[PDB]
Amino acid sequence: GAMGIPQHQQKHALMAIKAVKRLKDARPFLQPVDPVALNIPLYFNFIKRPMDLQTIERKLNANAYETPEQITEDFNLMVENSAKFNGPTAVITQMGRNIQAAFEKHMLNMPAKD
Repeated sequence: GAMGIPQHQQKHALMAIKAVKRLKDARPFLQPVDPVALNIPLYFNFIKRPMDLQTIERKLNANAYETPEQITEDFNLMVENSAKFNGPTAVITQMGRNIQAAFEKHMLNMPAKD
């Protein structure tokens, strides 16, 4: 329909995800957490709603976000999941905070809808 964010906003967010993916600090966040391959079997006992950068990109490409703020909601979910599972001051979480700060700066430059 016409309820997903329009192309200019979609493309700006896709650019921001591309940019974040060039940060080496994004490496833990590039793909969904696989608790078997990573041997962290309790992951889904703590994490109800997993999120990662590829999933955000896929949702952008599927025109599934209704507002730019919903993209930020998913990004914050991704990093808060790490804070809960790995810990607020764990290396992975702090790498998440670093990419989150960069993402926020790009999201401040989102073009207006109209």
